[PDB]
Amino acid sequence: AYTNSFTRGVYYPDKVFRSSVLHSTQDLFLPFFSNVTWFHNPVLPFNDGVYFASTEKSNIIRGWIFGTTLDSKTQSLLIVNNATNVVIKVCEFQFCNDPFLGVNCTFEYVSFKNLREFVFKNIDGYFKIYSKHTPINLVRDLPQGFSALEPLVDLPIGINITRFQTLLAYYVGYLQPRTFLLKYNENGTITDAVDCALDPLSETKCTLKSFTVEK
Amino acid sequence: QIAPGQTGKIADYNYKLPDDFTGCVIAWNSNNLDSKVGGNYNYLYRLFRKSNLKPFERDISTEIYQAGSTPCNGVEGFNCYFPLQSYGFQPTNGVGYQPYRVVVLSFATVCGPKKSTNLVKNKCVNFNFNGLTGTGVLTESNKKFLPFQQFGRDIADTTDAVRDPQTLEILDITPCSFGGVSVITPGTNTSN
Ligand SMILES: *[C@@H]1O[C@H](CO)[C@@H](O)[C@H](O)[C@H]1NC(C)=O
Ligand SMILES: *[C@@H]1O[C@H](CO)[C@@H](O)[C@H](O)[C@H]1NC(C)=O
Ligand SMILES: *[C@@H]1O[C@H](CO)[C@@H](O)[C@H](O)[C@H]1NC(C)=O
Ligand SMILES: *[C@@H]1O[C@H](CO)[C@@H](O)[C@H](O)[C@H]1NC(C)=O
Ligand SMILES: *[C@@H]1O[C@H](CO)[C@@H](O)[C@H](O)[C@H]1NC(C)=O
Repeated sequence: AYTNSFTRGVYYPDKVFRSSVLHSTQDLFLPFFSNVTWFHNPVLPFNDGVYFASTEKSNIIRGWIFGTTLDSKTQSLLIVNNATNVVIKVCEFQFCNDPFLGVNCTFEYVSFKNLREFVFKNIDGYFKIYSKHTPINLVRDLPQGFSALEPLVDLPIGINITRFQTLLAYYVGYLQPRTFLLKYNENGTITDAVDCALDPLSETKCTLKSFTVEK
Repeated sequence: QIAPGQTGKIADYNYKLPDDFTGCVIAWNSNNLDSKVGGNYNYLYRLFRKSNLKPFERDISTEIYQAGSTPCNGVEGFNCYFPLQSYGFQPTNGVGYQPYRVVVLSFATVCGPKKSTNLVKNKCVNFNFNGLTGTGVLTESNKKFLPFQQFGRDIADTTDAVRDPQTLEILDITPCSFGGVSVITPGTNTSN
């Protein structure tokens, strides 16, 4: 099963305040209007990075597992919500053939009505987590809208990752190295964005470096 | 015996360091806690072992030695010995027979401390904040960074504000002062 991504999958690409300016940038971004795979816990490729988003009603979706082989052969990431806490560890975990939750280490840390949005990418051995949360009132897809994910967490893991899986609806797409033109507003929030390579009018907006063009 | 390049009963059979060791060795006299008058036989050591260690082999394996050609199934009668002995540490031992606590520190997630100055406003300064540098006047600002934003940029990709990392307040960097020096003159032919 699949659905249309619309204009979601934008995050703040670097920690720099820009205000009332249409900053052009290239980074691993989710292509606008690409298909996302739709899930109601299979092992998935990770490729260059993942946009993961999840519609919520009861705290069903607790976390993720990341690695290459994902069965204790090499170190691997486990990120979990367990009742009143968040856990992160990177250990050579033995992983179940179907991991879930009921009703050698180098890094360890222990502290529908909603949509949760996450971007995972691994660059020069640092693993980047960007995320956003919102209320919603929708039952079948990602709602057509725009949001920018702030960064949360930026871990010196050093591990290779090429496969991941979820822990218990949610949607998955892959990031790609594309030019985006980002409208930073007067307070420094990204309020709008244009994916250049989408269509001739987007190539035009980006080449002129404006969200609107005269004839 | 505890170094790169060194040899001895520990350095062959208990604790090897690589001869180009990335690290240091630290040790201190511990008569005052590791030793008591009854003989603190608590600490053991590998007095015998076949072949030799590699660096960092904490080989806990404990079976009877046996030298030359003899079989040995315990009993340890002749030419074969149990591989460990205790240290007989007592507070009355002489300095070289006293116990010493050793620590070896052996060597991206670890760093030494990076130390700030106090912060000066409204003066020409050669500044550094987290990863960056500049020359400027640093001044208090009415900008409002988002909680994760650290710098702030001018339109031609020139940095013009920064968050102080210790006190989470925003500074409006201004360029340090420069200008042309023009000399305005009647002709020399007139006056100097
Ligand atoms: C896959 O994406 C295309 C748009 O590129 C869309 O037309 C098609 O219906 C999608 N496939 C499925 C199974 O939804
Ligand atoms: C979550 O699990 C960790 C062990 O990984 C435990 O220390 C922590 O107390 C648990 N938290 C809650 C809220 O149950
Ligand atoms: C910027 O944030 C402040 C709250 O700190 C808010 O009052 C103001 O309206 C925001 N400005 C814009 C343009 O949204
Ligand atoms: C830095 O230390 C001061 C106390 O001198 C404290 O008030 C401030 O919140 C601390 N800031 C951070 C980011 O830890
Ligand atoms: C300028 O100085 C020269 C001498 O070097 C003199 O001959 C000439 O008359 C002077 N002219 C004027 C306008 O002062």
